[PDB]
Amino acid sequence: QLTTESMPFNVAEGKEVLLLVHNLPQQLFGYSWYKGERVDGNRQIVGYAIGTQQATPGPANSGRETIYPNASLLIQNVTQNDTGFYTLQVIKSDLVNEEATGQFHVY
Amino acid sequence: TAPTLTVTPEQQTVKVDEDITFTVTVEDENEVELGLDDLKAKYENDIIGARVKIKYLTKEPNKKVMEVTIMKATLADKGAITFTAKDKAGNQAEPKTVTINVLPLK
Ligand SMILES: [Cl-]
Repeated sequence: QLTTESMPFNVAEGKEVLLLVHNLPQQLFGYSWYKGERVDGNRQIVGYAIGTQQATPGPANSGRETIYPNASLLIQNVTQNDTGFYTLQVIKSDLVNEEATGQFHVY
Repeated sequence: TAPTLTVTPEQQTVKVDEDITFTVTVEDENEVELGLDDLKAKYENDIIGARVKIKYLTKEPNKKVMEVTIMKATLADKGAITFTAKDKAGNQAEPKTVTINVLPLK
């Protein structure tokens, strides 16, 4: 159900890409974006907390990535190393988690 | 009747850079609500950042078993987390708390 869409899926080097989220769950606790196909705290790009309505960077934040309350992720001035897979984990109010992975290609 | 709330281990002592695990179990004759307010408050960003892992071993409407793992302990993880449990009829269970102590690596 939970899905992510890369807009655009093909990004020119130095442009912007917005990873949209669609089937967001009903009651939510927070979102977290991870570089790669796995949820790993050492690869956490950024985190959003529903309660604090605040965004906290992670070890894999280069300052260009920004998360939003709609769970969408914006990467500006994209580099070649930004290409690949990205994993989104949505933590619900039940503390049960939903995961969705997206990707985009930098040319 | 009243819901049954049990937490294991009730108290534990770990060292720095070690994982802390405890399990919360609640069951009753009707749908139970596990009180996560204190757990959420202590480790909000840690839950969101995958540093604290929440694993529901059982998620039945009237029986919930939840395993909490705090990875790579710091001295700030020394503390207490309280859990509550009530059924739909409002019959509350006696709250139980987890005590965690972290020791320096020396
Ligand atoms: Cl939608």
